[PDB]
Parts: sequence; structure tokens; C-alpha cells
Amino acid sequence: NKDEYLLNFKGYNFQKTLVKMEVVENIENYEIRDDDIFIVTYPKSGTIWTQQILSLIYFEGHRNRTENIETIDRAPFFEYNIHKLDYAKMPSPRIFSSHIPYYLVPKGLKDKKAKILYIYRNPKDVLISYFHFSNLMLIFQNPDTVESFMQTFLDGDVVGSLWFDHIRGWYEHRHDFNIMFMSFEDMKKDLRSSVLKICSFLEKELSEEDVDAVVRQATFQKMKADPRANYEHIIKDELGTRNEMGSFLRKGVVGAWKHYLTVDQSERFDKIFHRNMKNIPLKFIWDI
Ligand SMILES: Nc1ncnc2c1ncn2[C@@H]1O[C@H](COP(=O)(O)O)[C@@H](OP(=O)(O)O)[C@H]1O
Ligand SMILES: Nc1cccc2ccccc12
Repeated sequence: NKDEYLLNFKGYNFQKTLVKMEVVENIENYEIRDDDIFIVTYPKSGTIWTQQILSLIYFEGHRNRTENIETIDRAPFFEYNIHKLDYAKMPSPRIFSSHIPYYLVPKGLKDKKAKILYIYRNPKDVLISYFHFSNLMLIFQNPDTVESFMQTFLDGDVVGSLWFDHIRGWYEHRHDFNIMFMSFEDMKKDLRSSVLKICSFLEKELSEEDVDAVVRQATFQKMKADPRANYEHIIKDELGTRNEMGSFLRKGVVGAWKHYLTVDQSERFDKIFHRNMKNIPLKFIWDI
């Protein structure tokens, strides 16, 4: 029942229907250009939000609305090329999106010239967002309850494997990469400062009004209304939805998990989280 959803490779779970083992086996020797940009996330942590943000920053047609092209074609998923784009002929600087773990990266990323932006989010909101997204999307197995999906999640039996392993392998191996770390919650709290830090790390210059436009079009409620970024057509017509009521930009709030997890589930999660993360000095926000 569960083999047809996950493709395991070196202890990591790819989405089986979207990638083939040929491309996975080819990832190690993939040509990396010295100005490539990689958005690396664990699923449901702000991937397409960051796609939108980087598209607004790097493609002035998208920012000025002279071009009307979906953000997935600006920063396509490195391992999920659902639009069948020839990544080799895409113009530099290429932007890619990916959920792969540190040890599955193309060795060209270890030359530390291509840049990596790692976006993370508190794992309880990640859990609940993944729960709803799996209920909605056909490419994922349909979970029954919150308790059962939490078990499935802490077991790593989802696309992206175990959240703790993902974030740990990326952080505990910072120095193999030219990489920055930023949190969904920080982007939620100060969008403008986060955009500025992204531009600094990517050493991309922007005028002040351009940054105003980036913040304006990357805000949740405005981006949900932007069909170039809200992924509505992609999930309805290409990837397929079980119902037709849910959306990729569901709520986008921090702290919503408190309405789904009982105190017992939360405390068990906290024990696992402390065991896995007590040494990692990343700031974590859990509410508002
Ligand atoms: N501009 C934006 N601003 C704030 N939150 C956003 C956002 N775009 C997406 N989000 C939220 O990012 C989550 C999906 O992230 P990803 O792209 O990694 O799959 C969703 O969380 P929620 O399910 O809590 O709403 C989505 O609502
Ligand atoms: N975040 C994601 C993980 C795996 C597959 C996806 C497909 C489409 C959009 C987003 C995806």
C-alpha cells in the first residue's frame, strides 16, 4: 500500500511518481554552475514562499508583472521536473528547489561556489501542514488521524524522511557548503529584513522600491491571490487533488498546531525534539 508512494534511495524517501530512479542515480554527478542557487527545505516549511521571493528578486519581469510565468518555472524542483524543463539550457543564474538531504547533493555543490538557502520551520506546524497537504494531494498517501500521521511523520515514512535527520545533516555539515539558514517564522515576523538578508547572502542588489514590491507580492494574502505563485493550477490540473476545496496556501500561520496536538502528543514530541536538537543553535519560534 505504501511502496507505490515512496522511492527509497540511500535511506531517503523521494516521491515515487514524480522522479525516476534514473535521475536520482544521476544526481551525484550533476553539473553545477558557479552561480547556481538552491532553495533547500524540508517539505511544508516555506518552499514555494521562497520560490516566490527569489523570483521577485531575480526576475524583474515577474516583479514588474510584464511576465506571467509560474514560479515553478523560475525555481523548478531539482528532483521533481514535472514541467520537463531542460535544466541544462536554463539561463544562469539558475534557481532550483529541493528537499534532498546533505549527503545526496551533487558533488558540485561541495565546491562552495553555488549558494544554498536552507529554509526551516518549527516541526509541529510542519507536521500539521504536511498532514493537511497529504489529505489534499494525490501524490501523497492519505492519512487518517492526526495521531496516526504524527506516528508516520516521526517514523520518517513520508517524502523527505525524518525531519530531524534532514535538518541535522544540513546543519552539522554547514562547512561543506556555501549556505545560509533562515526560518519560516522569521520571514513571517519581518518579511522585509528577511528579504534583505537573502539579497545580502545572494549578493544581489535591489533598489528600495524593488524591495517594497518584493515584500508586497510575497505577503501571504497577496501571494495566495497570485496564480503565478499560489500553485493552484499546478495542483488542480497537473498533480491532482482529492477534493477541490483545499489550497497550497492554506493558512500560513505560526502556532496553529496548538489547535491539533493534545498536551500528551506535544510533550512526547518535545522529548524527541530535545533528544535530537539540544546541540543545534538555531532559534525556533512556536507561536504568533
Ligand atoms: N507568502 C507566504 N506567506 C506566509 N506563509 C506562506 C506563504 N506561502 C506559503 N505559506 C505556507 O507555507 C506552507 C507550505 O510550505 P511549502 O512550500 O514548503 O510546502 C504552507 O503552510 P500552512 O499549511 O501552515 O498554511 C503555506 O501556507
Ligand atoms: N514540496 C513538494 C514536495 C514534493 C513534491 C512536490 C510537488 C509539487 C509541489 C511541491 C512538492
